[PDB]
Amino acid sequence: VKQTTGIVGLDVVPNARAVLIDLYSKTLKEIQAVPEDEGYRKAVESFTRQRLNVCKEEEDWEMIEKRLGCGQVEELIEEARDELTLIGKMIEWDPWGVPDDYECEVIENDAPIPKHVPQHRPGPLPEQF
Amino acid sequence: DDEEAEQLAKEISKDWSTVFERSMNTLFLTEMVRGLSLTLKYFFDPKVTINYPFEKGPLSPRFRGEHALRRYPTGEERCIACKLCEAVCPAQAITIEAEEREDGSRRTTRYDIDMTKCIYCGFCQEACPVDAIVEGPNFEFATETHEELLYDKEKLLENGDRWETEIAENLRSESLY
Amino acid sequence: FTLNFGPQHPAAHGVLRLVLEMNGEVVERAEPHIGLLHRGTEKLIEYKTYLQALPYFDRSDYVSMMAQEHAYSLAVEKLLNCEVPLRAQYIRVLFCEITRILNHLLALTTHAMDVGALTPFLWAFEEREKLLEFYERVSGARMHASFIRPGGVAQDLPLGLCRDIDSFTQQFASRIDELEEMLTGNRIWKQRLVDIGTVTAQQAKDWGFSGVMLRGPGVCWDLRRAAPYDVYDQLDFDVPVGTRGDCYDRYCIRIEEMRQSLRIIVQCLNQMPSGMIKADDRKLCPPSRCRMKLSMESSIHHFELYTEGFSVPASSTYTAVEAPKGEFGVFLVSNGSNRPYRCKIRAPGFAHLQGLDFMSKHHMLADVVTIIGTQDIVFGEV
Amino acid sequence: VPPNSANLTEARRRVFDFFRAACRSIPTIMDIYNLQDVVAPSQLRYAISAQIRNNAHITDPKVIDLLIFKGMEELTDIVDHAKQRHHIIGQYDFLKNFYTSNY
Amino acid sequence: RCLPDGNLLQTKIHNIGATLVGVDKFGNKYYQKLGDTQYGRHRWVEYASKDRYNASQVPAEWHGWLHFITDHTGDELLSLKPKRYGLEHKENFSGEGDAYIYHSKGHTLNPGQKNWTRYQSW
Amino acid sequence: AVVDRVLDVVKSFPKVDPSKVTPEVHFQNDLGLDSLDTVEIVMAIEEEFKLEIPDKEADKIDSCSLAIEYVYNHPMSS
Amino acid sequence: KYSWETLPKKWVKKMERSEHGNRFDTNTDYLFQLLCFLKLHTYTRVQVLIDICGVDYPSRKRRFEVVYNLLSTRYNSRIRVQTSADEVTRISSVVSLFPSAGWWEREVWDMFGVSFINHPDLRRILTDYGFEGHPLRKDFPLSGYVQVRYDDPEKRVVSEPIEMTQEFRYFDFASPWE
Amino acid sequence: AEILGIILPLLLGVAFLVLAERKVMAFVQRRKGPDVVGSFGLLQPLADGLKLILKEPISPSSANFFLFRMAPVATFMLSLVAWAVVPFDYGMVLSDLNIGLLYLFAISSLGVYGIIIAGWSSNSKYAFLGALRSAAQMVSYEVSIGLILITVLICVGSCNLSEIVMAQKQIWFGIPLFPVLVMFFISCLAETNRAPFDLPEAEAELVAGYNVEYSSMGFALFFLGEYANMILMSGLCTLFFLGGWLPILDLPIFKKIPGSIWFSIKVLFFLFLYIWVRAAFPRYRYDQLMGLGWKVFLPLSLAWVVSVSGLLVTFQWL
Amino acid sequence: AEFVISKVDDLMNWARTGSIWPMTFGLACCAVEMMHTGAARYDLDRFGIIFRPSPRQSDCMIVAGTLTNKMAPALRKVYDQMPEPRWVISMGSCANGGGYYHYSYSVVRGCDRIVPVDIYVPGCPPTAEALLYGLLQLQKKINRRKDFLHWWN
Amino acid sequence: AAAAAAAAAAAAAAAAAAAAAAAA
Amino acid sequence: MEKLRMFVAQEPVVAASCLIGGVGLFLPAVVRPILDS
Amino acid sequence: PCAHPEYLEAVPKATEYRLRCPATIDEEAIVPSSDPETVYNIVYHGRDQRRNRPPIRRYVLTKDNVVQMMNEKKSFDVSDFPKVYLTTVEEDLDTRGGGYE
Ligand SMILES: CCCCCCCCCCCCCCCCCC(=O)O[C@@H](COC(=O)CCCCCCCCCCCCCCC)COP(=O)(O)OCCN
Ligand code: SF4
Ligand code: SF4
Ligand code: SF4
Repeated sequence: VKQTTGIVGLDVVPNARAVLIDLYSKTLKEIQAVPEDEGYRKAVESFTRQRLNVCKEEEDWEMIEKRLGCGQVEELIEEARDELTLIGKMIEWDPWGVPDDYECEVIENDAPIPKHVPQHRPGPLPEQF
Repeated sequence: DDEEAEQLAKEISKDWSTVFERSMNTLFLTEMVRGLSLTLKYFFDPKVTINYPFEKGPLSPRFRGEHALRRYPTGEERCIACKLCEAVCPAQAITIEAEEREDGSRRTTRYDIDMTKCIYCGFCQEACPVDAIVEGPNFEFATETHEELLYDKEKLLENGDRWETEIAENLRSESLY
Repeated sequence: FTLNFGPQHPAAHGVLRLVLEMNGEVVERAEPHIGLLHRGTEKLIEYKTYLQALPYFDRSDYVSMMAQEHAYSLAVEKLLNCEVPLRAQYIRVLFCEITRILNHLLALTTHAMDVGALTPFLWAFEEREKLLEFYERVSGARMHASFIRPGGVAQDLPLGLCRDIDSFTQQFASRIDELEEMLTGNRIWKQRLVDIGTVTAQQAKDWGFSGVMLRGPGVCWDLRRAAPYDVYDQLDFDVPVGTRGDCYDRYCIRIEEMRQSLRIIVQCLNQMPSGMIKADDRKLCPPSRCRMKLSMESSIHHFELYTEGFSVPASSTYTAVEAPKGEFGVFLVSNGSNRPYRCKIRAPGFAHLQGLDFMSKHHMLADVVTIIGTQDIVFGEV
Repeated sequence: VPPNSANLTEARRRVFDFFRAACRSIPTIMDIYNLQDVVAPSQLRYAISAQIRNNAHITDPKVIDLLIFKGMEELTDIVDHAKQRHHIIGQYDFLKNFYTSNY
Repeated sequence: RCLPDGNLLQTKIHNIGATLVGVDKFGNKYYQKLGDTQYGRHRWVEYASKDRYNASQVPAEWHGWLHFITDHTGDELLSLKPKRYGLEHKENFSGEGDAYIYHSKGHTLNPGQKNWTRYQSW
Repeated sequence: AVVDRVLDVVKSFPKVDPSKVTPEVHFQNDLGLDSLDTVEIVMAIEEEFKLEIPDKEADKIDSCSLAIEYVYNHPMSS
Repeated sequence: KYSWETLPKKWVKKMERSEHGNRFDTNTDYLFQLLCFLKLHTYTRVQVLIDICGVDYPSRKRRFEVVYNLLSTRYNSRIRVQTSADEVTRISSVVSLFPSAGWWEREVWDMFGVSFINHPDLRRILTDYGFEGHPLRKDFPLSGYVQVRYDDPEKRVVSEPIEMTQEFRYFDFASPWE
Repeated sequence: AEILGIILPLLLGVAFLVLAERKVMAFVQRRKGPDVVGSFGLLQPLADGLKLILKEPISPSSANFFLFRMAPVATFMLSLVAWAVVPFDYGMVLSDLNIGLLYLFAISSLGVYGIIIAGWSSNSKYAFLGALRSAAQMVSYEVSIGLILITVLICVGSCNLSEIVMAQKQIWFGIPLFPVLVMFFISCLAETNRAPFDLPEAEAELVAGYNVEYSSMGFALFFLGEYANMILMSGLCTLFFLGGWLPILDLPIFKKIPGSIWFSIKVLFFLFLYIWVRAAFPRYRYDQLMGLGWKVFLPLSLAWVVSVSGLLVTFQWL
Repeated sequence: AEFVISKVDDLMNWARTGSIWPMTFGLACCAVEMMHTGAARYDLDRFGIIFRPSPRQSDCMIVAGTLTNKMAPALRKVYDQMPEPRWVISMGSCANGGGYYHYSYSVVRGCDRIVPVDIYVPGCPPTAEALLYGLLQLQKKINRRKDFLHWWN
Repeated sequence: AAAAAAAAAAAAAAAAAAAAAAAA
Repeated sequence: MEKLRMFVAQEPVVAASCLIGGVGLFLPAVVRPILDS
Repeated sequence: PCAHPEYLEAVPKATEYRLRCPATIDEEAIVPSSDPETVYNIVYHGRDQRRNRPPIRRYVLTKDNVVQMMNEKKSFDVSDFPKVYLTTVEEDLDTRGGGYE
């Protein structure tokens, strides 16, 4: 029923829920190939499970958007497909694990920045609907 | 998709006496005759032009034009050679050499602003402590030859005495800022 | 078949030196050549103090001057932590927005003069010569008003500038309407612009467009709504966002963005607090002429701020404002010294003019000037 | 081009590749910029070889990679009419110094 | 009049309703036609050299009033021009022969070409 | 035929000595040349005989005799 | 920050900051791989290479520092992945991920000399055609080496002789006590 | 002969039309046009001329003097000879041809030669293809002008231009066939280049679009030709459709009704319309332009010949 | 006498000073100020100045903005194809002399290094009237030509 | 040439602001 | 008819030429025989 | 019959505009420099912004620390994820204020 995504190029998908379920099942199945004790797999598993769950529960694309507050289901499909690309890419040139030396210097400068300076404010919470 | 988009964007205007409205606009130019009508209204209206040499565009006392070294009312060049403008200059146009004159009070033996190598940003007017260097609203000093455009050491920037009557006015009105 | 499509009308797009590999009249690839306007700006700024660095920014984009000084100032306050007053912010926006108007008035009707409409150019340039009566009145120079200094703003408005900006804003909706009635309705315009240089949003994101070419495609992304960097979080204005992406949407945006900028000007006028003009931190803001002459401690700062500089602490930030061309950001690495250290200037028109290659593929050779039109390509930033 | 120069051997191989490229491109060089009368192919080969030999003592592989890249840049800007021709024709004891300056 | 060969005719088509506000030493008649219309065109100057005129002949006493920077006619700033160092205008003799044009102190056209060698030779 | 002209182009080479050149001379053994000079002589071969000599084979000509047995076998000899 | 938890620890190798814009000073080998992450990822979606800022630290051992800026139009955040590659280290090119990186990397190579791996059309973009030398380095003098260009008997031609000009006056404003 | 009395005043007309265009198109843009040279820029055309005449050539190249040094002569001679049959008042046509209109059509068909030759002698592939595109445009809006003239001819008895302007004593053909005047004007705009229809005349592509050896005389002669062709093709929208030299016929006491003055007033209206419509409208791109002469002004011209033939055959109005 | 020569020089100079169409090498902002000097307020079509888009037929060439070392050959090639009674105006500090970028490696130290210049409009962003006064000085440079008197030696 | 022609048809003009018109 | 309106909207000048031309192929077809009186 | 709905009557020619030319000081501006609370109280280290900042704390992470952190991160529950910048488009003609701002 969706007329069009305001975004150009992101064509409205009628079968949004079905392809979303497909993509999230593919993602859950493909993420198994990364070691379990990697933050990437915990993240993918968690948010893919949440979105697959909310996509299975709700029926309309509008309710998928309303509960799963992540924009539009077309952009959600873009995100899921890009995530599948990343998991099929991460399998290759596997970066998992930490080499023995692992020198990573976290640097924190806490100087306050003046308020009237570009500061990326958070934006509306998923109570936009 | 563009095929269906066309089909629908043409099935939006598909009711008689709306196809007729759009046909009439294409058949007899309507948007275009509104262009010609506006253009005519401007053909007959007064003209925002300025016959230049006789009347010139509006400026402001903050206007930055030809640099002029100011003087104190009682002669004595205001330019003590601190070199702050030579320092602040972004383009490094001003070359200042200083010498204790025989009177004993410091003064610039060489104060040459290179107008061609100068960005007219007014930093020199701000940086100078005594308002020794200011930009006169002249802005009309196009020179036939480049060497003239390099303003000599304290001799041509000393022509600000002619412009002092306007520079003193602009400073008396801008100093509030 | 290679064609050395240069500047069609000089004095409008100055050093445009495309090398089009054509196919009859259909362009197969457009290879822009940069460097013809490559002044050593990203090197010369490493050699001068943070104050001497500011005049380069009004000379980076020559049709929207103060937006870049405002992007630099916000990059030497991001480091300095230099809180500026409310009046400095309101003036700074009332002039960043007057600059958005000064740019869209040029980048619309210079584009509309490349397309062929000769009169919108001269009407919009009478409007621009009204707004340069504000630039020239508030700072001094009609174009390069080195006015938005790091701490706050150079010097307060004259005592008659808000009245004149109001008397201009009242009569500026009509000028936008004329620029619109003369170009928006025309079938010779739509035909010259509709479905020209259409950029799907994925392309406008990929090629880092981030301007009026990122809101054509429909990506609602304005760094005044995303990253409010002044009173913008207080000022009300709607960011017009296109729905097709064609050069006719970007024109309609630039002609609505020229009205929302009018809203922002009228707000900044109606709510401009009578406060100090520069940050009270006199080690980042040179004291007034009156004070430095009367106070010895102010004189020392006026001396070490117009010769030494700030010496902003060691850091590296990317401050990006919404300049009229797009997201003009100045990545300012700062060694502790008083001179910047690789003040890199991300300038839209370096990312937009990249888009010319894919925007003007399969468009006719006469469209390659329309694309360059709607990209607002100003080669100072490229 | 990725720096496959994990050793001087691959770097030298691609040096010979660039040398063959420049040599087999000398025809267009002589054509576009009209040196087929002032300079002989032997002389242009001589100059390219004297270039590649003048910088032959580079025990560093990546420096050789970058030198070959600068050379390919020069060639590609000579092949096409990007640079002019009056430099291509130019590209091809103590007392006598003391008398002139102090340096 | 008698100049149908210049835009001076546009100025003389002005002055029809304009009032004459002062006239400087050189003869330039400074006019004002306000109230009627066309802001920006309500202050001009009739150069009193109907040929060979150019800009910058307007002295500093009036070059303020005439560019709308101030509202003080040159007959009012003439009581503020400094008597001790005050200098008359010079019309910007750019190109009109040497010794009228300006010259730096090494141009070899300037009488008294100074030598900059900081070392004093022996 | 081809032997005479390959000999002449090795002789006239600006980095050799015409004496040691012989139908048995070697670029590194008897000519004392650098590998760059070998590839240059191969370029001279393929520009004098108009052949398109691949680099993978051009590397393997180390003596004038191999130059002969590679300029003869070209079916596209000029 | 979420991005540091999911990211493989090895990819953010050397450094990581937490203000003035957050950065992941990574290693040149894991760079385009790190740029592959943060893009085409559901919770980190940048998609927009804003800028590629070459920065030259002469006193380092890895002279340059190719500072990739990155905007995330989705989550409204900006991350600055960095690297470090000296004058003769070809660094991975991310024109394949963000096609805007083409001209930015041409400029980084032109100004500095940090050649980019598998970057198609890696050609001097900004400087002159016959330009030798890399300007935005530190050791490159401001006025350039041979960069005066004047007309001459070689008519219709502007030569490129050695340079001579009013000496750029470097002012030593920097004061003690910092 | 008396051909001087029709070429010299036309030369002055073109020279002052360059100024009339600059000045009107400037007044449109809220700015006075050429205004310093003469009393009101009236000497500005003479200044442009006397400048172009005193400009040294870039290269003498008097060798190639039969190829493209007589091709601008040909274009200009055609633009000037199509003025013979144009009648300014009753019995003021220089040569009343009983097939006058068809002669104008032939003069256009030879102006096609003028353009093609003067573009081919310019050994510039871009400029030659531009001249060929301009010729194809000038000749594609000639079938539409042809059919428009067939309409105004059906209304009239004969092709005699003095008759076509004498056949409007009752009503100008601008009033009933106004839709046709709009199509003749929008074609005369496109037949000549000076129009919303001038992509080959896009400011830059025009100068580099007619010749390589300028010498100034070529530049002036092309522009003098374009401005005479414009005075002519505006002196046709005023013979055919407007009453050639006819008043409104109210017969005023204040107005003694001179003929040539009425023809002048109307051709001034159409010249001012040329200027106004150059100012206010964007260019058509030559790819929508050729798709407007075939797909828009040929069907709407064919329909008009069938409409003005039908409505005049049913009711015996012929 | 000589009076006829004086008047024919006055006439030639009046022509070349009335209609002086410049090839406006509008590089950078001084082209935006030049566009304001071509705009409605300060007409340049008033003084006859018609901004030509081609170097082929142009009496002048108002080079503006930063002449880059890469746009130096193009400026020279354009200046070489103007008809001989040509003049050049340098507009803005970057075009007349080294300017803000005098010490930039890529910026020529003033177009006076590529083309011979006849009137340098002063001021880095010259006021539109200042460029207009520079052109009214080029008009003086024409009025001082007397080319016929020199052709008669 | 099979190049995609610029079809001058589209959807009708409807000014599309962002959702932050009244209450962000 | 829906497609007829879709054709007189998308292509106004070939649908108002086959109607400014019908009035010419229709007047002498029927309006002239009507004029027998 | 054009863009003149009694609103273009705001015409460009002003004729009464900058009625007080700028350099005429009818009212002498004041342009405050410092807030009144910071005139006679010039203590700076409290007001300082350049140097009044926490120092950079650059501490190294070794493999032990990051494996500890990876094991500590048990699950990525919602609100451990970056929020989306939600922005939809919505057609509006002149409803904001009624066209009058
Ligand atoms: C209200 C009066 C109008 C007067 C207008 C005067 C203007 C004269 C000066 C020139 C104006 C600008 C010229 C513009 C050129 C382009 C015009 C053009 O071709 O427009 C469209 C066509 O316009 C014309 O052809 C106009 C010509 C009108 C002729 C008559 C039309 C029908 C007449 C009906 C007669 C009714 C009575 C007859 C029977 C009783 C083309 O279609 P499109 O691409 O713009 O959009 C649709 C695409 N499919
Ligand atoms: S305005 Fe003053 S400080 Fe700035 S460059 Fe010019 S002379 Fe130097
Ligand atoms: S002009 Fe000002 S800054 Fe320069 S030396 Fe004189 S007093 Fe000092
Ligand atoms: S001199 Fe100044 S105004 Fe002119 S182009 Fe250069 S920076 Fe711009």
